[PDB]
Amino acid sequence: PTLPEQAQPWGVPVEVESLLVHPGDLLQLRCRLRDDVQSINWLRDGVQLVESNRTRITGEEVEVRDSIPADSGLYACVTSSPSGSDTTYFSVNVS
Repeated sequence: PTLPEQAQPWGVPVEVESLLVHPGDLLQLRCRLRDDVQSINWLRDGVQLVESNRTRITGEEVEVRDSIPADSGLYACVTSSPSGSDTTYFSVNVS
């Protein structure tokens, strides 16, 4: 009842997806999901984040189809439930 790697095999201690995107393109960070976590927070840079304009942040994956200064930092994804937390580290950097 849990999908720990429902994206790619990139579960590493404080990393996940280190990718560079050019100025005006699509960049994405896909987390995991299970009958445990219900809220997926994408900590942009180094703190919780979930915007909209340019970035369509879904409780499972965050897709930014523009990669502006906005994707200059670490997008660590924290999937959580009232009593559990799992994290993946997507380094997303704008070129």
